[PDB]
Amino acid sequence: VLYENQKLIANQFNSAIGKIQDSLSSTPSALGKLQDVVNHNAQALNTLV
Amino acid sequence: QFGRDIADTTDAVRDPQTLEILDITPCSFGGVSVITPGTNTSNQVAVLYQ
Repeated sequence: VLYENQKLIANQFNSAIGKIQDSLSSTPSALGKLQDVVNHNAQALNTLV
Repeated sequence: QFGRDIADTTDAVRDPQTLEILDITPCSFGGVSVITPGTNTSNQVAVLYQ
């Protein structure tokens, strides 16, 4: 069920890659963990300052 | 007369003699680490400034 519709699954994979590239930065809350771990150390260091 | 930053430290001062503005930046600081192999092998060392 792969060699018979290889073009269809390839087009679907390309569409999925394109839509996840478009929606990777669609919302500012997508990269929540990296921003949180940046802020929780930067604000702590500045508060120590 | 002067100014601070987000660090709440005086990083900008104005001299009352003239009308210029003088920045405040600290001089060289930081820890030091010594790079060395095992003392049984050799006594040659290296100095790293952080």
